[PDB]
Amino acid sequence: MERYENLFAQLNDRREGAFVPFVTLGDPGIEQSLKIIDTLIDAGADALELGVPFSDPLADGPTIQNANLRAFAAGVTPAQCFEMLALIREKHPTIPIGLLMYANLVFNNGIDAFYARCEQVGVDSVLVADVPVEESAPFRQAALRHNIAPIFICPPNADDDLLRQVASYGRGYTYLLSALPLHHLIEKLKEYHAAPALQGFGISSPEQVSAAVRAGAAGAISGSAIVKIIEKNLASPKQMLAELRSFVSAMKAASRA
Amino acid sequence: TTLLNPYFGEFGGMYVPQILMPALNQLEEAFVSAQKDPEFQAQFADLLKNYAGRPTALTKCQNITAGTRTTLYLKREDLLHGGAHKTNQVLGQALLAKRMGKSEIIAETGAGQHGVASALASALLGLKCRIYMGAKDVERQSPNVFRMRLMGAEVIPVHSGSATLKDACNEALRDWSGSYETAHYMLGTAAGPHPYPTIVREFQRMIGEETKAQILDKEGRLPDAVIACVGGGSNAIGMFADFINDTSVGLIGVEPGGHGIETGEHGAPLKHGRVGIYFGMKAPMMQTADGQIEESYSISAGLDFPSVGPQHAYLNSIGRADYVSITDDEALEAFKTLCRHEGIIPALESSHALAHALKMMREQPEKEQLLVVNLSGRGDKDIFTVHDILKARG
Ligand SMILES: [Cl-]
Ligand SMILES: [Cs+]
Repeated sequence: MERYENLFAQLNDRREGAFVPFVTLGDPGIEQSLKIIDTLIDAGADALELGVPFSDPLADGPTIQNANLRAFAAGVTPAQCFEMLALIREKHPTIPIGLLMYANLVFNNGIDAFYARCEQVGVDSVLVADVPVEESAPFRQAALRHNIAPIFICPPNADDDLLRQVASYGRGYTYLLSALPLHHLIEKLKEYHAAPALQGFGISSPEQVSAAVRAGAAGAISGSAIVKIIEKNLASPKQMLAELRSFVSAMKAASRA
Repeated sequence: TTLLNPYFGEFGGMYVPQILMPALNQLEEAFVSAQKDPEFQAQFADLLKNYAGRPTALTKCQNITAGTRTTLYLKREDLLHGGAHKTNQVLGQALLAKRMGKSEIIAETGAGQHGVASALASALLGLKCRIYMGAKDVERQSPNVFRMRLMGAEVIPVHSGSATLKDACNEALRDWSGSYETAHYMLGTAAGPHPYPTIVREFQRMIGEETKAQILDKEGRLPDAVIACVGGGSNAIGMFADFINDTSVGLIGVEPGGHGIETGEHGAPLKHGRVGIYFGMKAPMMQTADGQIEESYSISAGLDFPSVGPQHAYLNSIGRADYVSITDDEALEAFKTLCRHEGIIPALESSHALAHALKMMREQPEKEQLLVVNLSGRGDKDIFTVHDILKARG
């Protein structure tokens, strides 16, 4: 299976960028999260980025910190997340699914065992938030042995030696965070034959999706705007889904350039 | 790519988001050049001597060892400005920050002692200081909050997560990843991502250097063992560092046993935790079977760090240092005993180390042995805690 390659092949023949929502698994409950994900796909998400609740997400802002607490309140554990992932993949065979992990959950029961379980449940890519490229060797080697794409963040303060490593070590897509001009970052990444770059910094409005695609990125990740719709609408679950549906379909229409 | 080894055996590393790696590389480079700079060394030594009060005394206990063959010395970091050993390294990190051209300081605190140390160093050296504190720790340590505010520091509470020290450790890092061009992150113990375990050790190592010279002067020999409590590891590695090659000297670190290991309410990750990856390092930690990070428990707030410095885990694994635990009750008894027999009020943290020394002496009272305990702070800050426990008991 190479869902990312297929996805990007189809998107390019129809002059589209990818829209990718992020959502924490089990927020605000297991059954409602499964509803949220089926709503996001139905409204036009091209791929999914899914977080596993972790006690100490030092790379995340407050919207995501609260998403994790909501999921912990619901009793969500890693094992339940992996149960949820199998259901999602059974319902949606072609959508790429990427996990956003913290290293301790990957390390806990064995690095290889973790990526073996991802390949069993049909995950396509894993980003480990607190593993820089300099420490990544055991993680990406385990990922590649189990046919999992290892994803790396290219930050705004990236120098050239980082660009060269990200381009060589990453697969699936390159996670782009926004001193260096943006369109030449996409340029250097295409120079170095990096996996297609998705822009993931502060993507809140249809105009930002359009800007990313026109700037050269293959698409955009909305890393927290979706969790905010969940937060605002916690009391009315049916308004939560309708607001998610309208937002996602707006954001995805924006990707058709 | 780094100038120094970020690992001690299998422990350590730099497990941070990519965005923070340049901040860490800049810090390691500045540290390496500062260590080769005689003028940095002279400024640091000047502040330690003329502002903090170094060298601290090495007191021989007169009464406490009566009727045994143990000779006990206390390294008196309780006499340091601030009343705890933390002052040594915050002065060095603050000089480092100035060396890098930084003008702001970020720090995390739980019990409040590192926050106070950070704030006093920042006021002295003209740095703007912001301190993150878990809101549970804020309410419970409002003396230390007032202290930080008196010294011009901006205190910021954290309700995220469990609102304790570990959740303070996260929001400081988030702040820094955006501000590191102008701000320095003054981490409070010998843990975290490289280069902090190395830096904090080197800015605490005068404890063992002084202790070695002082004990050779007074007893003409090296001690049989040096004993220190282990919260994150800075006071212990500061005492241990200069003795590591003197292989005849036992190195004994004391983790808080809390209510007892078998209760699960302790703070002893090194011997009773499990290796994991958190706070930028690979190290033993308090964690659930699912890999979530738990809190330590100890009656001493200052031993509340749920992991341990990676050099200690390395030292344990190769058998150079030995680690033991001491329960709340054992530390409380050692607290009372030092007050009544020596007229010194020790910190409840340091009482754990003293409690192990008293156990060594009492269990084998005819064994001839020369022991040094790192008295890492004074206990004025603990008298209310000790008082409430003793009334609740009788
Ligand atoms: Cl003196
Ligand atoms: Cs500890």
